[PDB]
Amino acid sequence: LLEAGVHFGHQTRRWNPKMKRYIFTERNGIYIIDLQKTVKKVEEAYNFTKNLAAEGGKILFVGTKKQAQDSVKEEAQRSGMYYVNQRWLGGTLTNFETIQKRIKRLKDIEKMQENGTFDVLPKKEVVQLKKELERLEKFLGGIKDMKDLPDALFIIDPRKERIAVAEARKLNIPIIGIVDTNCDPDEIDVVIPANDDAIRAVKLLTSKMADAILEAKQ
Amino acid sequence: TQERKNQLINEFKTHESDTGSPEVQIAILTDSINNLNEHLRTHKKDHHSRRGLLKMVGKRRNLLTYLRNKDVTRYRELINKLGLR
Amino acid sequence: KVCYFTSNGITHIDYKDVDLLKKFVSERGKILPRRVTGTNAKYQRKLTAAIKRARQMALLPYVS
Amino acid sequence: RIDPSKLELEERLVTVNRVAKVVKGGRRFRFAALVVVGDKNGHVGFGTGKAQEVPEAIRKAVEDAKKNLIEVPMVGTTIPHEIIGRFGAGNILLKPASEGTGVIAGGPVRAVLELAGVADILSKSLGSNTPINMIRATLQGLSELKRAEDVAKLRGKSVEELLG
Amino acid sequence: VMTDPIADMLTRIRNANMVRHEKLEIPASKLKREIAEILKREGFIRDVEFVEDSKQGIIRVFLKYGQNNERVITGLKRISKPGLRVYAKSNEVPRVLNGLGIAIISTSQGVLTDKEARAKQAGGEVLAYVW
Amino acid sequence: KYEVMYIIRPNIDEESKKAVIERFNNVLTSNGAEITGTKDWGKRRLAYEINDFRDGFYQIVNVQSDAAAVQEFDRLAKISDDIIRHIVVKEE
RNA sequence: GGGGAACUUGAGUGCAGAAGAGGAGAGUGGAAUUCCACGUGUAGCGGUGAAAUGCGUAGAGAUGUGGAGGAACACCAGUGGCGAAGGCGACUCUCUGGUCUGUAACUGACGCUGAGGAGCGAAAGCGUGGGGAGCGAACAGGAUUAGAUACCCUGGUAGUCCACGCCGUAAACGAUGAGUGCUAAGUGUUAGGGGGUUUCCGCCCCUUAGUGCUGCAGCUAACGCAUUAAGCACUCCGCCUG
Repeated sequence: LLEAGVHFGHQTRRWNPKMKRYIFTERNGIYIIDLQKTVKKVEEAYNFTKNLAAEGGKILFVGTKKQAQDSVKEEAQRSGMYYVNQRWLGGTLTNFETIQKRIKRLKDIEKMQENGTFDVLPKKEVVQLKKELERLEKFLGGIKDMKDLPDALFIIDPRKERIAVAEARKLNIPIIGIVDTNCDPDEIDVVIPANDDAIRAVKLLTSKMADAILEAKQ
Repeated sequence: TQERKNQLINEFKTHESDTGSPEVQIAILTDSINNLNEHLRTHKKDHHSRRGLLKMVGKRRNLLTYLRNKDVTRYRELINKLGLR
Repeated sequence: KVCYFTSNGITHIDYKDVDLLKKFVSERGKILPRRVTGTNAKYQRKLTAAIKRARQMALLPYVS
Repeated sequence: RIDPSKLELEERLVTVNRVAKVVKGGRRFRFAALVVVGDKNGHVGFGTGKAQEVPEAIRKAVEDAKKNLIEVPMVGTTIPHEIIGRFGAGNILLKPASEGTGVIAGGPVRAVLELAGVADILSKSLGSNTPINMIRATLQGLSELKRAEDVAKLRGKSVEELLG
Repeated sequence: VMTDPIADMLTRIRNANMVRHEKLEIPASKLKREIAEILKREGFIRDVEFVEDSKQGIIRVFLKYGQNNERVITGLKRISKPGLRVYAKSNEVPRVLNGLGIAIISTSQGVLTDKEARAKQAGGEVLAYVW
Repeated sequence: KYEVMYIIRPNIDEESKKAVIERFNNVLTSNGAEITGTKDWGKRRLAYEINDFRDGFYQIVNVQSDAAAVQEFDRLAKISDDIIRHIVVKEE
């Protein structure tokens, strides 16, 4: 869309003074110019993600909002890269070596429960081993195939997710992502003004991310 | 109340609509000091009015210094008829 | 949460009229505060002054 | 802007510092140490580490040093201009000394400056005399120095009118 | 009560630089007017222009921020304070920040800045250093 | 501009009722003041006992005065053995 | 800097309003406490961790009438309001100070600070004459204790109170001197003003001056401060140098 999907904005004007200083006064949507600047912004992010993904880099997808987490999860699936859906455990990329030597345990134990000798004690180890798979895989999610550090990020709510954005800022990852009206712009390289309440449009906006990253390769 | 000040301003009338004239101001000042003085003599320890007394007398005297600096002639013809030193 | 005096825009108290002060005084004789009355701030002081002059004038009782 | 560890970098230990913890069983003894690293031409960092023993303590410090570096501008083997160091009662004066004068500095400031490889510089300690606040103040200092060409760029001018 | 208009305007534009205003207003006088055009000549500022009213005028400045969101302005300093004036000889004009800094000086041949003042051998009170 | 409210004890014949209210009005109008309004309340049960009377007589006299009659009325009322209580209020 | 002619924003005067435990003086009211007289009334009251000293058959405590007296103003009451500070809460009156909003009807820089100087200045204390209900240093007794000049109990003097002088000090604190200008926002709250709604009931948006709490930038050793700066600057005073 060049039109508003569910872009009605934010309810309460408890918000952050950064870029919203003199935008025209029509309603509680005091920042109504976001409607007309979003289109040029997402297309600029579109071409930028196009050439970086055409170079051969890897994006991954982080979001723990209760309405968009599975939406971006499935989007990561059929776009063909990595994701974080549930709990962002502390320091994934600045702990990359420790995280991959923990994910090695998951790969080994899933291949053991796939084709290995399942039984040496067919209750006393198999039952909590079978638990331990989904136990780590819950908070882990789409961390099963990095083997290499990803060179870009997209976030739905950097307000909720301080840990990932600060970790990326320390690890000079270019952070991209949408900005709810309470969030803070300049710590993110390319910001896209988007209301977090748009539970329907929150997937379409990053669907417009996904077809770009799909078109970049082929 | 306000009758004495009205007659004082229209007697110290210089310009057609002057209230900002220094000669106008010190007249209302003088009546304020005298009203407060015969107030204080019957109420000696009204210190919170002694303070206003000191404020207005200081305002009076330094604006008098201003008037001396401006033109001492009109100062003289004010002082002789208002009668103080 | 409703201020009686702004609700009908009534001006100054006129202390001789009493029946509103009757239902602004507690039955044991004390003033109901703003937590139960919910009047505007600038009228509560003229209210308590009014019931004070009523109490000195002996139309409203000190204790009951 | 982060400079990787592709270069060769010299290290120099300046201080091993005894640290302690009091616990129910008694006093518990630990070792902090800070080191400064860099190259002789333009890049310098420092690193801190805590461990129970000296070699892996300075090893932790030296990996943190490999993590953090900062570039120093260098106009004719000396600093360009005036700069005072400033961090937390750490005040270090740096003055663009003339050539052939060598390094004139106190202990830790010389330890970072010679590891920066600057030929002619002179300085003074005006803040406190704890070494970590020294080095932090000095690198805050050399962080502030700018070349002439980019200042001319900000001016919309050239370098000739700014050197003269 | 406001003692030095130069100091008032000086720290006002310093304060706006440190907070990234593009807009800034300065109540007008002749002295800060030609200091405005001197700064416009030296390019520390995008544009300055004047509008007038019944109260001594009012001037506005559009302040630069370079190409990548960086401070073109790295500090300002008043020297010729009131209560303590300072004067320097024509040969003792200080090369502030050894060239990259710029000093503004009121001289007997009008007010000029540091380099042309030294070139034409003028001298006087050093008024403000900008770094 | 001063509104007056005073009480006389009920055990009084109407011959003396008119007498006291009239002489107090003459006091007010003879001390240079003018009566801008009079009102009456008659009988009203008091909020409390004062001396031995459960009851009292209420009366309203509205006077525009130059602040000379009210103090002397105050001393007359408080020296008078028939008035129990009274006040004077600036109506603004 | 000196002199001369300007101007109105700084500072002010008028005009229209608003709020206030601001102050001095006078008068008035109520609840209790104490004491006294009497009626009823028996044998305890009171007090503490236990207790004891005290008061009570000479009728106490309890209880109701009726007085005497001095004290402070319940509820209102609010990190509310006023004052420069100390501070100021019952009501009524006289006199009197100050603050804030609008207004540009008038002056045209009359401004800021302030050594010395002058004046105010909690409580305790001092002088003279009053007053003395309760409270209550000193002191008395009874407890506690190894001891207890104390903590505890029952009393209790000076004072506390008034008038007029004097002392001139406090953790007299925001442990932050006064004035001026600039710098993200959010949220109460006091007293005002303006606009659209209606000029009602009350809704919204501005708006000055305060008054609280959050919170950027910046600053600090840290705590933290943050348009009521401990930020940015300028003026003037006071002060420090283990």
